[PDB]
Amino acid sequence: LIPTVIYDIYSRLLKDRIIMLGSQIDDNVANSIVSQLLFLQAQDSEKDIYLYINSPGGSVTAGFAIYDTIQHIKPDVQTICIGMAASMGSFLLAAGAKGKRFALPNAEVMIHQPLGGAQGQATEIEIAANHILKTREKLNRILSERTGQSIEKIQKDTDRDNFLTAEEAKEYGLIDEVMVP
Amino acid sequence: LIPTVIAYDIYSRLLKDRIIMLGSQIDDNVANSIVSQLLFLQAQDSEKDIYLYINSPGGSVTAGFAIYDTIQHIKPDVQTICIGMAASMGSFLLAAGAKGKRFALPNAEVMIHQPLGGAQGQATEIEIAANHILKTREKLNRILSERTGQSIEKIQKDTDRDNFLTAEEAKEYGLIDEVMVP
Amino acid sequence: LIPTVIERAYDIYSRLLKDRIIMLGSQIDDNVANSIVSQLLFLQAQDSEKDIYLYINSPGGSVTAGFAIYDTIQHIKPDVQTICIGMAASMGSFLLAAGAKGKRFALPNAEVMIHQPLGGAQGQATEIEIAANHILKTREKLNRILSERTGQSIEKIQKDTDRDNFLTAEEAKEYGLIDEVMVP
Amino acid sequence: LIPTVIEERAYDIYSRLLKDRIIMLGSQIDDNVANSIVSQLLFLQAQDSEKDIYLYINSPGGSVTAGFAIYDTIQHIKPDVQTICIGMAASMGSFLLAAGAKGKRFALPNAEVMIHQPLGGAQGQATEIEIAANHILKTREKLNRILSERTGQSIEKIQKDTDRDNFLTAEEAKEYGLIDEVMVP
Amino acid sequence: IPTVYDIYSRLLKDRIIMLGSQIDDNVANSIVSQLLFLQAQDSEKDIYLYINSPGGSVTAGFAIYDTIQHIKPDVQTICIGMAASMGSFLLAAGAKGKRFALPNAEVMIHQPLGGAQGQATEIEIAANHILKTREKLNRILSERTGQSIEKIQKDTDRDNFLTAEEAKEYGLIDEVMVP
Amino acid sequence: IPYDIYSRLLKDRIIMLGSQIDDNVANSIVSQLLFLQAQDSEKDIYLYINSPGGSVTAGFAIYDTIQHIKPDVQTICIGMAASMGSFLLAAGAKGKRFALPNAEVMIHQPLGGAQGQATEIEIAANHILKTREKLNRILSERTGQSIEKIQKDTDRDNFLTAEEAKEYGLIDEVMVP
Amino acid sequence: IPTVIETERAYDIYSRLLKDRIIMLGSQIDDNVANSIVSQLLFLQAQDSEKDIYLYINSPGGSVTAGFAIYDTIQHIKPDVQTICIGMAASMGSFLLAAGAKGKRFALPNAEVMIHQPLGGAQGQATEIEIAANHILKTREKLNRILSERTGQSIEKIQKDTDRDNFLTAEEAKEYGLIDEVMVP
Amino acid sequence: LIPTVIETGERAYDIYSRLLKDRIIMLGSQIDDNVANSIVSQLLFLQAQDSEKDIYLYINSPGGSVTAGFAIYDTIQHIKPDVQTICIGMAASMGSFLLAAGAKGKRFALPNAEVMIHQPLGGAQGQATEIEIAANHILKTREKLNRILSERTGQSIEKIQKDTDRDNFLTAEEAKEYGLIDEVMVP
Amino acid sequence: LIPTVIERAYDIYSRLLKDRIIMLGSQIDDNVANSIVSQLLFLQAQDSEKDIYLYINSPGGSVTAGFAIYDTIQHIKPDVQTICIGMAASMGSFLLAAGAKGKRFALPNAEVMIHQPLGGAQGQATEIEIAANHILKTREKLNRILSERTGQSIEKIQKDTDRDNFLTAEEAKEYGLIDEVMVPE
Ligand SMILES: CC[C@H](C)[C@H]1C(=O)N([C@H](C)c2cccc3ccccc23)C[C@@H]2N(C(=O)NCCCC(F)(F)F)CCC(=O)N12
Ligand SMILES: CC[C@H](C)[C@H]1C(=O)N([C@H](C)c2cccc3ccccc23)C[C@@H]2N(C(=O)NCCCC(F)(F)F)CCC(=O)N12
Ligand SMILES: CC[C@H](C)[C@H]1C(=O)N([C@H](C)c2cccc3ccccc23)C[C@@H]2N(C(=O)NCCCC(F)(F)F)CCC(=O)N12
Ligand SMILES: CC[C@H](C)[C@H]1C(=O)N([C@H](C)c2cccc3ccccc23)C[C@@H]2N(C(=O)NCCCC(F)(F)F)CCC(=O)N12
Ligand SMILES: CC[C@H](C)[C@H]1C(=O)N([C@H](C)c2cccc3ccccc23)C[C@@H]2N(C(=O)NCCCC(F)(F)F)CCC(=O)N12
Ligand SMILES: CC[C@H](C)[C@H]1C(=O)N([C@H](C)c2cccc3ccccc23)C[C@@H]2N(C(=O)NCCCC(F)(F)F)CCC(=O)N12
Ligand SMILES: [Mg+2]
Ligand SMILES: [Mg+2]
Ligand SMILES: [Mg+2]
Ligand SMILES: [Mg+2]
Ligand SMILES: [Mg+2]
Ligand SMILES: [Mg+2]
Ligand SMILES: [Mg+2]
Ligand SMILES: [Mg+2]
Ligand SMILES: [Mg+2]
Ligand SMILES: [Mg+2]
Repeated sequence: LIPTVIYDIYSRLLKDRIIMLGSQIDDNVANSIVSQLLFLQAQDSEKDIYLYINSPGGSVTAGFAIYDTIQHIKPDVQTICIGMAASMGSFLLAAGAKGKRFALPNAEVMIHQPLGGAQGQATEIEIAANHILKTREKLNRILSERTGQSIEKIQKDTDRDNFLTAEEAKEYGLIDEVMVP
Repeated sequence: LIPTVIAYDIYSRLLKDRIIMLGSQIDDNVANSIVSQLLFLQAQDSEKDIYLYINSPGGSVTAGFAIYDTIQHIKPDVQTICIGMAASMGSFLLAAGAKGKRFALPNAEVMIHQPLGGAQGQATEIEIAANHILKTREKLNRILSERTGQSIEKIQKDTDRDNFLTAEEAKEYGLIDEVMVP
Repeated sequence: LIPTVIERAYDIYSRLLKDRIIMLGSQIDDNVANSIVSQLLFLQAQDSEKDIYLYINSPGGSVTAGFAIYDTIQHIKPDVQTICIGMAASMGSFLLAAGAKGKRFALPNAEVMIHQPLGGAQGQATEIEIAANHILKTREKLNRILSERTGQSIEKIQKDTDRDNFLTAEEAKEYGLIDEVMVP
Repeated sequence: LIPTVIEERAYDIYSRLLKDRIIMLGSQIDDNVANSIVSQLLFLQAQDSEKDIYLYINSPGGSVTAGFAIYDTIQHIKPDVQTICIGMAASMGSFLLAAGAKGKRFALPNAEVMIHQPLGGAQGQATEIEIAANHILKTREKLNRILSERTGQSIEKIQKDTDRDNFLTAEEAKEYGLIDEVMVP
Repeated sequence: IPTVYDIYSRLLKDRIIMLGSQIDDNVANSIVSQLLFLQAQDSEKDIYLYINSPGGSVTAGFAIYDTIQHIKPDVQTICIGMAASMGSFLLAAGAKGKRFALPNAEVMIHQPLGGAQGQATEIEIAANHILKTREKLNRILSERTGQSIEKIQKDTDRDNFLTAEEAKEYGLIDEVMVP
Repeated sequence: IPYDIYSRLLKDRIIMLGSQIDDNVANSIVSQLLFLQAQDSEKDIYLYINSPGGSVTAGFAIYDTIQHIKPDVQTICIGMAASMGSFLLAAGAKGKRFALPNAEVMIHQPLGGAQGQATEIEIAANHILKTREKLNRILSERTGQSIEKIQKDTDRDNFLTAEEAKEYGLIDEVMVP
Repeated sequence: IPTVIETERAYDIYSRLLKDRIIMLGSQIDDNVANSIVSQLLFLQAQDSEKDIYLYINSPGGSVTAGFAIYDTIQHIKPDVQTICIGMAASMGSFLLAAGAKGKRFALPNAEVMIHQPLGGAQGQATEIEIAANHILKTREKLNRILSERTGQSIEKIQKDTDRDNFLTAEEAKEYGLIDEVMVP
Repeated sequence: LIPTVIETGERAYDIYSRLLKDRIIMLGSQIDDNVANSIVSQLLFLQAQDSEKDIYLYINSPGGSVTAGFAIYDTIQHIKPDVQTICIGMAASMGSFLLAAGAKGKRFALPNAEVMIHQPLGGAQGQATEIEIAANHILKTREKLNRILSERTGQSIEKIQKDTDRDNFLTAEEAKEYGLIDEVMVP
Repeated sequence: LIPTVIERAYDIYSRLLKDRIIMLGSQIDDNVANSIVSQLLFLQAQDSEKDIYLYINSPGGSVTAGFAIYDTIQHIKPDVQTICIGMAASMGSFLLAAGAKGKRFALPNAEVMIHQPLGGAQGQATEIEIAANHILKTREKLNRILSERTGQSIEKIQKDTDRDNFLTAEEAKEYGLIDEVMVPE
């Protein structure tokens, strides 16, 4: 079900510097998106890139592969939330170039604390706990820098699933504008 | 770039610019592909740098060594860049890049730990498997010592359990040379 | 399908236990060992001098469970006769050899098999090492005791248990695993 | 549905038969079944070392070593063990049928007797496969020798006749020497 | 299963055996044991074998059959519900003149079922065996019914369902018991 | 199960058919009927029926045993009698077939299956059609309804109230409190 | 599996290597893999009967008969087949490593070589088990004889050294005669 | 992982298609109806391209369906070109039957190739008369196989019957001595 | 693994279709019938007078799918030759017999099997009756057509298809299912 134009549709959008993050974030998705960002910078280091985000989130490290690549490259990466940006999806939405982070009016943004698991000996559980707590501090610190909210507020607001409308995401500082029709 | 995902594909397009993407678990298929890419790139140009991007949770030690030995065998320098995560054999390969040209992005995670395995059967079969995995660990630790400047004893202690490092800590450890700031 | 006998109602195994006969007729696991240990303890308390008879038809099983039985045999005062019927393999044959000296038997077509212990290990290199060291120590312990019980050297036992080694009743006697083959 | 009978002493039907020195081998032969039958034989000898025991056999066979537990116990005890094949005695079942006291091995007229070579398996290294092969071949020689002694047939004839599944009528089993008489009504 | 003795044990006290299931080795062993017990209790009084069974193992069925013929007491057979395959063979095996069915009971006769897998010569052995088994069954059925072996062969080629009255006409039973 | 309770009821000539009808259930109920007749050939027996039905031949084992024995067998539908269960409800002694007011009675044609060659399918079809004729004929005799009406009314699942079951002739009375 | 374009002729990476007479044995050896590698060898010799072929080996081994399909095709064709162990060559993988043209068998320094006896299975009648045992023993003799010829070690030493899993470093494989050189960086 | 090769007009072929261009057919799997249909089609194509040039049938196969095997067998005998057979790795059961079916003088094996012959395998379930029909059919199939093997090898039907009673493994050299092949190709 | 031939590029089956050869080499289901029907339609449109060749190696399958093929064969103008290679069973043998008169063949070792249709039915008595009537009518339809194609009576066809009936190529010719056995050049 992916149509061709005479390029598959996604390839055609990539030709106009549009990248589609339209799934769960895992290592494959991150590798693809990183590669696309790298390609687009090499084609033109000055023109904006557009990152569409409809994602329930996923791997934090995979998300950081994308995040760090966005910040590393020279072109501004605009982010546009369409449908849903949850968890690491909303983290990436907030990571777009300042002034160029958007959502459409009925798009949903969700923020929460990271999820994980650990099994085995007490000291193994301790290591996993310490690691996921450090990961949360890292996420919260960056979210604070990107939103203008304090680390303490971010901690409280991500304790449980916290659903935001597009307008609430703007007020929060996760995006800069809601794109009206 | 004919399709993003199935120089027709995005990875093939990057390979045209001497960029290899290690973006998965390391098994024999992945190693064979990466080895083949390294071999191809050396034949195209034996002097220009190659760039190995690493986002990997690790995997097979022997598959990892296929990649490792091919890197050291070819003439071109292979730069390594950790993005996202390099764990286990992934971090071993990160450390194996050309000296001075091993990088991580600031929020990338590096994890080191001892090798994992199994053994089943008779006592003497278990012994053989134990001796083999212990020798494999010594080989890994010795090479990691040479690549990082850390002692074998420190590497042994620090890999006893899962040990997570920030990019900056990986630099201090000697696993990479520089953190690439924006 | 375990039948009853009346003389007071007893299942057949309970009836044999009344005459100091214990039946080891399965794989050796912790349940079986606990039952057999309990039976040995009961019989010693009933009479600390009269012989006990341990029937063995077993493919072996857990080494530690086997040692629960082994140590209980050696600990109690009564002699425990061992009789191999059908098969005694692995820890089964170890228990056969552990019966009171002069009172270890097999019937003529019974099979005895000796081999090295089996096991497994999964996880980190150091975990595999610990498991390997443990199973090697367990083998040394087994071999040392088998040497003491058979009169064979530790070196011969090591060589003869490297692979599955099947013995006839008569060969088991020649080896020193039993004292006599019971002819009809 | 195993019924009870009351003599008030209550017995399941098999226990009631055991009181009259009748043992029922009515299933596949495994270690549990052998242990039970061995225990019954031992009990009956202790009750009476001179009166006959009756071993009913309706069995497709099973474990050879379990079968030998039963076989050796039969030969070891003092009482004669009569064997009666009812329904089917196959493989180790027919071996046990042939092992009853000479002159006291029977089948009912429509009972089926089947003889064949032992079955097994082996997995692993070449030398492990070799050990398993040598073992099962020795087991077959042991079975065939005893069958020769019990039937009066040569080892060579037994080898040939057990190469594949060989089904015998009760009358053919008698002619073969596996049993002594067919019990007519 | 209610108590009074469980109900089946209570019936066994009056020389009634209930074959109310598929015939396998367990069922045969139980029924054989019951027949043996009842003969020892009284070698002259009739036994009653109730049959509601879809059939099952031929060799298990023959364990029961041969035990019936071996013992001294007459074994009456009564088909209630269904007697199919080896069930109907056992119905026909009751003492002559004392084989019954209730009016709505169903009797079914058919050829034996089986399987064979492996080498050509193994398939041949299995085929020869099941054909011999069918000849043995048909011969005995002929003796018990008065029908020819050829008629039995033809009539058992496929599933053949009989009413109680048809079973009587066939010679599988002697009488239909009217209320 | 808390004599267990069912055994206690059997002592007062009450049999409980409280499940699907299969060969085990039929064998038990047949045995109970036989026992009760031998205890007393003249006193009524009471057959409680709460059953979704089941095997037709098993049902007929019960049916024929009821008609064969001397004592009257009263039937009482409590909860549900469907298919073969409603057939057995209708088989109780005339004048002594009951249901409680909220009990459900369901009648329908027999269900079955056939697989294999065309001639095997034909044999199975002929057999189940003959079985249906047998059931319908007996139901006609027990209810007073014609075979044609029974055929039409059992074509699909047909649920009846206790009162409708009485009007149909499947039972004689609805027991009011 | 990435593509490479020549300016547009498209090759996957393995096809591109095959253009330079490089065959990649990078998996378990089964019939599919053997058929592919045999076909590649046949193609390569037809293209050029004199230029060397390069067989990369990173394999845990697999089917013996599939391995022999590859082995016999290597020896049959005119071009020398160089072997290079990268990562691991175990079992039939190490047999194929040793089968490369004399003087042209290599490993990279951290590559692992493992040798052991063949593995198998057998189930069924005693005589079937015997046939399977005889077959796997003959297969082992065949493997060991060829390994002796290729390494210079005696058949007796090969038998002893393959009794259990025997892991060798690249340097030890050279000393053993399984390869001719370790390629140092 | 089936590789591509590009000829110099340029043409792209998978490796098997490239071999087919030189009249080489690869029987490299279990023999079922799909495999037989493909091989039959290849034989038919090659005969139409050239009715006189030899065809080469590579055999590495554990065997499989007898009727599928006979589809291949009969097509080999029907076409005009000689079909050479070469056993590489293993030819077992119907695989070894097809090996023996190659043109006389042009049946080969490489030295370490394994050849196995045995009686056909099957199954039957159901009524006694159904089992009988299946038994008769598989016995007739065995007679047919054995008769043809006798004609192809020069061995008697009686010897073939005895030698295929159980799994019988042959070296390439033993297969030649048996008459299943004509030559072992030595390096 | 369906190979390519270059004139554009054709898979092997497409190449044969260019020469008016259709390969029925599987179980007959709706997909297979649709493909074969489409091929027949294509070939008639290409040339309404030249023969078509239908190779048949099939265990049979769906009767209605088989009739899709059958009716399309009879509807089109070109003669459709049928050639049985390997096996034609059930609906496969029905289609073999449906080829143009005088142009139905089998190779000498090909197997032909005829039997009655198979099916199933579940549910209410009247549903079972409907399914039984339907499959019986389907059998009458098949037998009538087979009678017309073979020259055998409907009564003989009924008797001969009661159970699985295996025919040699020569027996199929004698029966009238085919016209000739193609013997080797
Ligand atoms: C055949 C037995 C011969 C009379 C003898 C013997 O060989 N064994 C051996 C040691 C034995 C032990 C355990 C299980 C056996 C099973 C079969 C044969 C001998 C067994 C035990 C046996 N003993 C008993 O049989 N005691 C009576 C037990 C009665 C009952 F419990 F009901 F079984 C101990 C004294 C003895 O002389 N023997
Ligand atoms: C019908 C039996 C004929 C009178 C005879 C006989 O043939 N057998 C054979 C050998 C036999 C043994 C075991 C199981 C049998 C089952 C069915 C038929 C004979 C069987 C044993 C049988 N015996 C008994 O039946 N003893 C009483 C047991 C009664 C109870 F235990 F309650 F079942 C021993 C004395 C004897 O004369 N016979
Ligand atoms: C009023 C005709 C009856 C019932 C008659 C009869 O027909 N049968 C037949 C043969 C029978 C046997 C087995 C199961 C039966 C089930 C239902 C009906 C008859 C059955 C058995 C029945 N018999 C008994 O009922 N004995 C009393 C003990 C019964 C119990 F309490 F259950 F133990 C034996 C002889 C007899 O006269 N009949
Ligand atoms: C690093 C390679 C060194 C320069 C050398 C070598 O060591 N090998 C070995 C034998 C080799 C073979 C097969 C796979 C290998 C993989 C990694 C390293 C060496 C390999 C073969 C290798 N050769 C090539 O690399 N040819 C060009 C292949 C181009 C393309 F196909 F695109 F990859 C042959 C001539 C040679 O000098 N070498
Ligand atoms: C140059 C000696 C060979 C190797 C010789 C040979 O032994 N075989 C045998 C019969 C053969 C057939 C099929 C597959 C084989 C695979 C491996 C070895 C021999 C094979 C056929 C082989 N032939 C070819 O190699 N033709 C060219 C192949 C081109 C391409 F398709 F590209 F692979 C036919 C002429 C011939 O002399 N031989
Ligand atoms: C045998 C066909 C007879 C000549 C005729 C016909 O009966 N049909 C019917 C309606 C038809 C339609 C769709 C599928 C059919 C499949 C089999 C037979 C008839 C079919 C349509 C069919 N038509 C075509 O066959 N057109 C050319 C075919 C194109 C291609 F297949 F690609 F080559 C349209 C006009 C016409 O004359 N007919
Ligand atoms: Mg940027
Ligand atoms: Mg380098
Ligand atoms: Mg003691
Ligand atoms: Mg005795
Ligand atoms: Mg009698
Ligand atoms: Mg009444
Ligand atoms: Mg060569
Ligand atoms: Mg070593
Ligand atoms: Mg030819
Ligand atoms: Mg036409």
